[PDB]
Amino acid sequence: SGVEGAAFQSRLPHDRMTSQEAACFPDIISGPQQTQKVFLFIRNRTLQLWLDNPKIQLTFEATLQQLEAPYNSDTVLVHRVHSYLERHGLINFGIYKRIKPLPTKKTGKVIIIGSGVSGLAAARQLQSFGMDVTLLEARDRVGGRVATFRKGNYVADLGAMVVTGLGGNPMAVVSKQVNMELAKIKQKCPLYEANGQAVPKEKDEMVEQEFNRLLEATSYLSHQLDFNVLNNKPVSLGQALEVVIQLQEKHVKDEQIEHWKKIVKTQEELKELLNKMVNLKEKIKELHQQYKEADITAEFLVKSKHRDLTALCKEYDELAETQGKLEEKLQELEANPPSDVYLSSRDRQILDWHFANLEFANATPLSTLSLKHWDQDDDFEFTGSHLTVRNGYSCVPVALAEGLDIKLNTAVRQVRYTASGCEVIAVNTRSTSQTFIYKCDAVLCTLPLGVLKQQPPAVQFVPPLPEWKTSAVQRMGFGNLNKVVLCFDRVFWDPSVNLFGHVGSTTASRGELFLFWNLYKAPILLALVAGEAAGIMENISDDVIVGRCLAILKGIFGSSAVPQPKETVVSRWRADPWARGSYSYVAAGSSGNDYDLMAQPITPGPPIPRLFFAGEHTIRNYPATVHGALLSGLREAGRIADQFLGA
Ligand SMILES: [C]C1=C([C])[C]=C2C(=[C]1)N([C][C]([O])[C]([O])[C]([O])[C]OP([O])(=O)OP([O])(=O)O[C][C]1O[C](N3[C]=NC4=C3N=[C]N=C4[N])[C]([O])[C]1[O])C1=NC(=O)[N]C(=O)C1=N2[C]([C][C]=O)C1=C(O[C]C2=C(F)N=[C][C]=[C]2)C(F)=[C]C(F)=[C]1
Repeated sequence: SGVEGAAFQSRLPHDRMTSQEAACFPDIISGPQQTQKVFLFIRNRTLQLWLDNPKIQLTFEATLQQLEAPYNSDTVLVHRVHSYLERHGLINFGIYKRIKPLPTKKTGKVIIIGSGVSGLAAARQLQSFGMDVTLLEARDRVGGRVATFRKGNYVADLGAMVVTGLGGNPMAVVSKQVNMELAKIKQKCPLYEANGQAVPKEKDEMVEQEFNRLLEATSYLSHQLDFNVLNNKPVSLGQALEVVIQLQEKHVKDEQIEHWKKIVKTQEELKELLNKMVNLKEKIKELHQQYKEADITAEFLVKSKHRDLTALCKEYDELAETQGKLEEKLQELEANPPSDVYLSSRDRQILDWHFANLEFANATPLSTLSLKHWDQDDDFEFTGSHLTVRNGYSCVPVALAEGLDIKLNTAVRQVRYTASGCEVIAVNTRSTSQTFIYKCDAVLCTLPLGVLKQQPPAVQFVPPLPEWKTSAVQRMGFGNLNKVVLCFDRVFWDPSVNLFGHVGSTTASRGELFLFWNLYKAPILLALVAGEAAGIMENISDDVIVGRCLAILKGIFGSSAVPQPKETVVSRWRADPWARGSYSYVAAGSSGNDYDLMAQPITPGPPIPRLFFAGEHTIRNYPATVHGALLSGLREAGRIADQFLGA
């Protein structure tokens, strides 16, 4: 349905109040049920009005005007609901035409560190709420871990580049507002072995289905058997994977043993049986000789010796009958061996390709992920097909930047917060002699976790952060993932496939250039560097890594089919001081709860909060994503406005 659809699109149950709404509307939860149903219709219809046309601000007046009777009659309640939705960024978020121009007198000074999606989303909220917002951004550009390369006809994203399902996804709103050109991804993904030979379909399917099996098995180990701590250490996904593969190999070796025992037993029965038939031939040779030696006792001696001879001959023909049913059991046993090994060398390499795919998805080696919690956010996936931003994901943050007071090339070095306000200190990256001091009432820190982890610190906090926050920083994972962009003047690959795989030759290097993407109008290929390879490869010059790309591609399509690229780009997210990695992951020994601790504001001791946190690493249910970063900016904007303008 329509207004039910709007609730779903807002990640809300269409037919009950959230706890958050119960808090803000206690008169509703404690009042009659009829009024609670009225409340929910107001909420859903208001969201529909916004979502049907997110390019313009949805005001209270226009909501009241578009409500049908009797709902447009409870004016006070309509306003209460509108105000709540707006404050929490469920309407009038993103970029839209303001009907009410911005208030000319501001209220409170907020410094936002970082002009990524989380910083931009919060800034637009706080500016709409009437506050004085200034963003300090170290790079010469907005977008942070959204980073679009453009040169000639080439456009390619070096950071984020995929919108997961639009159903429930706030990026669906931003897409409509900004005009992102999105394009659904075709799912076919052929694999090529390291010699460039295609992986046959049967081997592709066999290994993939086994991959699914192994992983489901780790999840049974974890969440049914509670195999989560071992020898006083938290178990990693990689560790569990090594364990379940070891058990499959044990099982294979056992069925092999059982089968060899069956072989041996059959051979032994034949040896014995042949010895017995041997002696029975010898016994018949003796009776057959006493049959030619042959009176009344002679006429009866032949009858008796024929009775004896042909009785031994029946013993012998019946034993050659067993001889046949046995060497017939033997022949098919030698012809039906169970698998010699669990994974052929090629089978193992292909399986390592699927592992690399998972290390791509989590941006970190599997041996680092928490076995128990690495996919704790699975239950929050959006519905619908995934898409890529054909026109470059920077269109989103660039659009969000319009009208904001953003100081680029401005690197924060120190953040001071007291019960009397805050001071942020920064340097000009083009002239690190030039220094700036920003006084403010509140700081919103959207520095990446990688920057927060940096030792010695890039940014110094005064007073230092509390142990519960720094130890959460210490526990959490911050991964890495890199891309090689190859721009050609001609298309030599299969244009109808968005993906194809290169099966690495070894486990340790399974993530090197393992997956190629074909996603754009023009001839562009992205090659991914995942897992252990991701950090190590940053130490390779551009030209050499491109050469390795080209060698792979020449192996797949032929040496003369692959021309020299006209333009190349190589991400190095770990070495980037403004990222120091790509995005968080749930490290073994961490959990979603660390994401909640990351979101928690700091209050200087006896008082009111001064230092706030946003970014993909602060949102438990949507970490490591653009929409999660976005939502986190909206969340903190609500928290800060509640503090400085009143709930
Ligand atoms: C890196 C990366 C990559 C490479 C990729 C990707 C990513 C990443 N992702 C993630 C995102 O992006 C995130 O989450 C966001 O971005 C966040 O944001 P924030 O929070 O805001 O942060 P930033 O941005 O960084 O910001 C901050 C700021 O700050 C600053 N600074 C620093 N330092 C300093 C400063 N300032 C001042 N001072 C100082 N000192 C900086 O600069 C900044 O600005 C993503 N996401 C999403 O959503 N999507 C996508 O797509 C993405 N990605 C990926 C990964 C994984 O896997 C993904 C995917 O994949 C896709 C693909 C690719 F990429 N390629 C090819 C093919 C495919 C998927 F599918 C999904 C997902 F989910 C993800």
